[PDB]
Amino acid sequence: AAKDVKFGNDARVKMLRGVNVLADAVKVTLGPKGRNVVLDKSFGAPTITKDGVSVAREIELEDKFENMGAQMVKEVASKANDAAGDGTTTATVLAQAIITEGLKAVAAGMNPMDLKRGIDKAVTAAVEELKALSVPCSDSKAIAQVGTISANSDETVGKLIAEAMDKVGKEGVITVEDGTGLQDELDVVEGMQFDRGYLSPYFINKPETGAVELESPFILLADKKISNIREMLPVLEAVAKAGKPLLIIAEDVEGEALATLVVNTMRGIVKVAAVKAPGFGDRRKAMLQDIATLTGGTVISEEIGMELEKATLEDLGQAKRVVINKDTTTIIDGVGEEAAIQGRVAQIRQQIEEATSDYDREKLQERVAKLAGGVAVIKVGAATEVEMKEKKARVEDALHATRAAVEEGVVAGGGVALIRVASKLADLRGQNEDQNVGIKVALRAMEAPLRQIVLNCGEEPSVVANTVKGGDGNYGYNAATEEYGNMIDMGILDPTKVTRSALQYAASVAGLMITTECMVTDLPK
Amino acid sequence: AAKDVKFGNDARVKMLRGVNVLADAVKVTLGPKGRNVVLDKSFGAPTITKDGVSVAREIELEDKFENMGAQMVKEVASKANDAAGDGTTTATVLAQAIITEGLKAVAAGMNPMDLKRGIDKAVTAAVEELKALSVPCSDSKAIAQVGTISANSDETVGKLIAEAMDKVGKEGVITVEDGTGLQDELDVVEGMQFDRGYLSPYFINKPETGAVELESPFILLADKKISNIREMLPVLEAVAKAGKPLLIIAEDVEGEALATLVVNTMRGIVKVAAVKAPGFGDRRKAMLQDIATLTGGTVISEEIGMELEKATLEDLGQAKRVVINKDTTTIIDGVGEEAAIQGRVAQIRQQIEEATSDYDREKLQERVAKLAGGVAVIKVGAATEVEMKEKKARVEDALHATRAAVEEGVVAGGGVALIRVASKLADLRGQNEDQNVGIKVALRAMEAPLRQIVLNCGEEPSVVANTVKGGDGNYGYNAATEEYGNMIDMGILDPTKVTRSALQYAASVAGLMITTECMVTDLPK
Amino acid sequence: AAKDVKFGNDARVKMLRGVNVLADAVKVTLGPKGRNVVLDKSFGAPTITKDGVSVAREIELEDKFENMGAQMVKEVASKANDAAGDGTTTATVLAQAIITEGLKAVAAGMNPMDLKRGIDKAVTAAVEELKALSVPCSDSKAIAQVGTISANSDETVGKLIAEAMDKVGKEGVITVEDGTGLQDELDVVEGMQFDRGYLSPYFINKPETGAVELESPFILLADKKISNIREMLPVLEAVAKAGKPLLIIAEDVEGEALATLVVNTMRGIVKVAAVKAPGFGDRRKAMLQDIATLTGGTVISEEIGMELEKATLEDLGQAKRVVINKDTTTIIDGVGEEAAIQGRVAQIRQQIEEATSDYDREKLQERVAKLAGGVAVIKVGAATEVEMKEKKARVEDALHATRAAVEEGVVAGGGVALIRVASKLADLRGQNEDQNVGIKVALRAMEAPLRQIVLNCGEEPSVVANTVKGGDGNYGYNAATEEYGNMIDMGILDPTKVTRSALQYAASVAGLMITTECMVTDLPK
Ligand SMILES: Nc1ncnc2c1ncn2[C@@H]1O[C@H](COP(=O)(O)OP(=O)(O)OP(O)(O)=S)[C@@H](O)[C@H]1O
Ligand SMILES: Nc1ncnc2c1ncn2[C@@H]1O[C@H](COP(=O)(O)OP(=O)(O)OP(O)(O)=S)[C@@H](O)[C@H]1O
Ligand SMILES: Nc1ncnc2c1ncn2[C@@H]1O[C@H](COP(=O)(O)OP(=O)(O)OP(O)(O)=S)[C@@H](O)[C@H]1O
Repeated sequence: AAKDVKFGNDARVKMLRGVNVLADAVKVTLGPKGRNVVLDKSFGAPTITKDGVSVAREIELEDKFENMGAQMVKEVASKANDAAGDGTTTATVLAQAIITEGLKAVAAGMNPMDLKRGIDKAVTAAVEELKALSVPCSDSKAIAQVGTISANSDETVGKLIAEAMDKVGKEGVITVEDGTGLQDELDVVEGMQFDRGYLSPYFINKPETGAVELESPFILLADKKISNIREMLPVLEAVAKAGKPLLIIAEDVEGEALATLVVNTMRGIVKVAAVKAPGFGDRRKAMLQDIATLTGGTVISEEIGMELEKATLEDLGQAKRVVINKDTTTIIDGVGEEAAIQGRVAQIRQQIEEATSDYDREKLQERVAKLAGGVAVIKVGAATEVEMKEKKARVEDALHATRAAVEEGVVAGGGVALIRVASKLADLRGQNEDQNVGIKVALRAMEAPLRQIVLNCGEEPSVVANTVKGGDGNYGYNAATEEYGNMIDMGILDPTKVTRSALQYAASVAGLMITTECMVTDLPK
Repeated sequence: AAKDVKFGNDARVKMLRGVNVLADAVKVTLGPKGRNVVLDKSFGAPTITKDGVSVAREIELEDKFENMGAQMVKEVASKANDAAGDGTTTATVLAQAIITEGLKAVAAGMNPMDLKRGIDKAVTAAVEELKALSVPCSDSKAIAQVGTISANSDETVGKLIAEAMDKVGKEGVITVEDGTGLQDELDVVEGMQFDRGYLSPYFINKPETGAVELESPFILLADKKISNIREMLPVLEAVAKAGKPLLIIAEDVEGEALATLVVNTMRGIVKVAAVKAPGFGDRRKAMLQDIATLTGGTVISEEIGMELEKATLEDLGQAKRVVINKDTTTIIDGVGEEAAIQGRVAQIRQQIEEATSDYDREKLQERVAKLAGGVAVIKVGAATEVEMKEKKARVEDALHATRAAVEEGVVAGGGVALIRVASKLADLRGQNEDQNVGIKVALRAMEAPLRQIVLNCGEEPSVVANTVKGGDGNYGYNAATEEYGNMIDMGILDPTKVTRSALQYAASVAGLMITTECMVTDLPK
Repeated sequence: AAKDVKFGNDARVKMLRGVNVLADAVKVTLGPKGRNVVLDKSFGAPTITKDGVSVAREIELEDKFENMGAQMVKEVASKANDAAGDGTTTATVLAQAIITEGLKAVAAGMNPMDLKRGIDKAVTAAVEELKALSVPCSDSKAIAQVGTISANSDETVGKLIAEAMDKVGKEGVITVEDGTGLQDELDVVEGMQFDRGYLSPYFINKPETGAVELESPFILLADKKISNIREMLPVLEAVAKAGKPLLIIAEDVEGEALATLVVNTMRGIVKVAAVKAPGFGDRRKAMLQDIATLTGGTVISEEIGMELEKATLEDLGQAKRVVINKDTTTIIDGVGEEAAIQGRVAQIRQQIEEATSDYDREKLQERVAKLAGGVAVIKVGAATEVEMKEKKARVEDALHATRAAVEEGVVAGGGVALIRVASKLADLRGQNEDQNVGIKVALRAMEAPLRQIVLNCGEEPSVVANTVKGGDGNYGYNAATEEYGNMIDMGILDPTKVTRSALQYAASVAGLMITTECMVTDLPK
């Protein structure tokens, strides 16, 4: 249809208004003293949250240009949430600060490209500075501490995650379930994990989590693109007879198959999920064979000559539980015999031994690692079901934070790590005046998180930020107790990975938005 | 015309809007880094001043309610300006802070009368605390220093005023005139000073100063009322023949009389000024006799039998120069023979000896003091007339500040005196929660001057105020150099009298405005 | 009346709009290729002018805020025109450039006071750099060259001015009149000159010139203020009987006195103009005695005992021509006997010999210099009266330019002197980022004159400016012939004084306007 275009400073001010609205709405809820925010609900009373993810999710503006600006910031913030699992509102606050200052400078008659270059130089120097400031978190004591502080200062969950990490490994697979008894339960069973996402969001049976849970499902092993709906009618009839859910791996699934599966899921006669095949090519087939060994299934491939129509329930694999993430998959206790698993592990081990290519050897090594280590199961334990759900959520977010800290490290939280990095990089200079201005914009924008936290606490942000900058090391402000002190000693810690990802993505979106003129959008109607 | 009434919270918000407009307008120009403000000139280019008095002079609003709120704040600020000769902007800033906080608290359902009581208690404690902090300025060194810093750091004027104060005395009289040569000149001649103001503003021959300078004027002495214009027609004919200015001292001037004098001055045929007689009763007659001795005139009184109609030029007194301040007068070098002057001084001295009442004795003592000390005169010396004017203005404001410091004392400037007083009174408590809230409002409003100065400098006012409060003694912020340090060492000083008067008057207007409801005003037409 | 106040960024943008309108209107006419600007005339055909002073004299905006911003820029530009006799639109262009860039930077959150400090540092460095670049113009050849260039490339006027300034002196006084003969003639006669201006603009009888010519007038020498009209009644009757315009030289003129004189001049019965007395004190009295010797008049002083009423026509002084410039006076061929003039010169010479004070000795030197050198008189010669007027104007403006060049020097014109100065100061830095940016704004604003000239020529301004910057010395762009080359070789030159004054005044107004917030003005009615 007809499209209204807007280029020049008016496009920038529209984008600024949109990001200002979104950033205010989501930054009000930053820190431990985060002020509540109320989201309208269609039916019933409104929900009340301090989680910035929900606030961002429920933001879109009436004006088209402001809405697109807000949507850009929202998308990059959600990307940051996906990368590290936390620091969404920190990313949005950093983005708002950098964009506000950068667009102000651009309106001040400066070159957008040089500003973006200066900001990029500043942020990469800041990233390597964070890596310098990073403190390793390999010891189980710090693992327990970070798990504790992530889960609202609960030592039991920190202990549980520490034991699970020791049991499986540093880079192992950890999952959380519900336990019958009041006592917490831990057990390690042969499982699976590969990074692939669901084909359509509609497969999510629990939207509040964004995943699926399929108790004792059949898993279908396919190496051929899903072309026609006629290929999986016999298996659909079989699973309808079984009255037990189903999951599908495939090289790809075409749009008509997506529509058919969505229709079947809303119908509810069969609950089926589908996910992209892992790996690529010959190794995709190798790990499909690994999954066949796990679940007792069989790979169905056109090259072999097998067809999906002639598939029996025995040919299908099974597990006792499967969970799909937005961009990951996990299978727990494939029914396949463990002796066959050991044989396959040995076979891939000799494949590693004969391997000469370094990267192929890396794929084989990670394959044997994921095929031997398996998965961990941490069944939460308490009395009532409401506390089952809340403690399960606490375990989930603590696990995310702890693994993020393990991957890269852990730095002084409360926004003090960025303050220290900015103070360290005070002497950085670019190739001209505009790059210098961009670098200074980045440096003064990295102080946004601490200032916003202090403002939420109600104290004067300028005074607290100046005092924190005056100090050195990890000396910082405690929002909870409103007392200064070494942040590590008082246990306020966040992963290096989350802060790095939030900073990098905020810088990326700010650079992208600074150098934008044209705004093509639908005519308001 | 009809009159509409607005009472309740709407009256308060209208008042707050008006005082906010006036306070912004005048406070932008506070301190050494005061931002310029440009004003209206109907004919010609606009004028620019950093002098807050000029800004407040030109502020009146469209809406009647806001206009009268601004007029009240302007009136009390000008009263402060008249009391101590400085601190108008400080007074307005304090008034705005106290009024804003007090009305915000009154909107919170607190009792206005208790808030006023708390503010009054806080300001009385503050005034006695200032008197505690006050440093004497008796030595001529501090006199020179304060004169120097008052006159844009000019040591010559400080030296001049130091010598003048040494010569004429601590509480003597000092005047400033234009000198002939480039060298500064000083002389002392028998004179006069009594506290009375002009009857109408229209007599001001130089509106930019507010005084009435008269070169070689004839002073006429009258003791009774000015009833009819027929009484001084021969006087007007004689002075017109003389072609020289005239001044009239009388018990009082009627409305018709001052109307005709204004008309004649507008005509320009006779340059006549009117001022009320000094003293009271038989003491008034005694000082009129003193003035007769000073100027060689003769007191005209109906009780004696003499009349104003039978006035001859010989009976008229004369002086070399007379200046009529808004609320003071000064006669310099009375033509009257000095022999009679010391005769009268001796006579009033023997009157002092026989005096029994302490009040009459004090009046006689001050009479002999003014009759013997006379008036010192300081003539400014330079090459050009523009520097004549500017240096004369510098000497005027410098001697105003110096006498203000001499009367009471001198405290650390830059708004740090009020900061220290507020920090000292942090433990002051009232009789009930509302009084305590009022006291805290006053104390937190005492930090307005320093905060505004820092904001004008462009720095973060919160950080600087916190740093200054953290320090003790006279540690403070230097606006000019933007460096901390002992204010007295860097010479930033202001009289205790000006700060005390500004604080007291701001508190008075704020209390009187907090407890107001009914805004009776004319309809907008 | 009620005055509305506007403060913050809205005040600045309104001022920017006003100065933009004025600057466009007046800068369109800059340079030899200045595009015509046709004003409006109430009666008759419109006037068409490329003269910046003429066009800028009329722009006043309908909106109050824009109007006063334009009035400020117009006032400072007219001050620049008064200082050096030229450089109006150059000053306005510089002011517009600095204002635009400075307010653009202030909108970028930067500290206005630091910006003003940086601009002031840049402009003072630029001024001393101009003084470094200055070339002396003492040789008569360059004097004739600059006179020729100023007067639309006329060699005769250059020859005349060079001859006259050789005859009288380098720092003499030169006047232009009309001559009967077609041949140009020059003669020097005893005269007088002192820097004082008319009391009322209404005294101007030829508004297009700004002064009043008096043919064979009487001059009334007075020492006191003219208190009453009755003092000047007998002399007014005498001069009315004489049927000749009168001059009044006196210590001061009152408001009533000048109102009466304006009324009398509008009546036309007496053509009287009044001017404030020169010098000060005893120096004033001495130079009035000199004037008495020059004109054969007599000093009237109350201290001596003489009065203005008892003034006879014999007591009056005489001359044969008098011109009252806006801030200068000049009388030609005082009737006073030359022997008395020589005696007075000798007397002041012995006063010089006995003088010990340096400044009084300088005053006596300048007194004898003006009393002995006299005045140069150059009467223009041609056929018709239209060319009388145009060549007289050419001689006047060429004389202004030549004397301005003589006072200070002469640098390469075409706006290239400012370009070279800016290129020389590229490494100048302030005390922080804000001052650096202010300095850069000042430097990049000094390329505005050349860019505007080139844009008026129709070429690409950036290309020509870059080419000129690439060159060194006086290499530049010739607007008239379109070709590059050494400026001094082509002869087009600008006095150092005019460029320095325009730059300084533009910087002063820009600093004064950058630090402005509040805009109090009459409510639009
Ligand atoms: N007691 C504390 N004092 C100061 N800062 C704290 C404290 N506890 C946590 N923080 C910091 O507050 C920030 C929390 O960021 P938020 O994004 O508001 O919450 P979150 O835990 O990151 O979950 P998200 O990102 O909103 S989904 C992190 O930078 C923490 O390091
Ligand atoms: N160098 C300085 N640093 C800090 N404060 C200063 C400095 N010089 C003066 N002050 C303070 O600033 C105030 C003087 O500025 P203003 O009060 O705005 O003007 P003023 O000279 O007092 O006359 P006004 O405008 O009629 S009040 C006083 O409170 C001084 O103590
Ligand atoms: N032939 C020329 N080529 C280039 N620049 C020239 C030339 N003649 C004069 N100029 C410049 O033009 C400016 C003078 O402005 P003009 O408006 O053209 O004339 P003007 O009225 O004498 O000067 P103004 O109005 O005070 S700026 C100066 O900067 C001169 O150096």
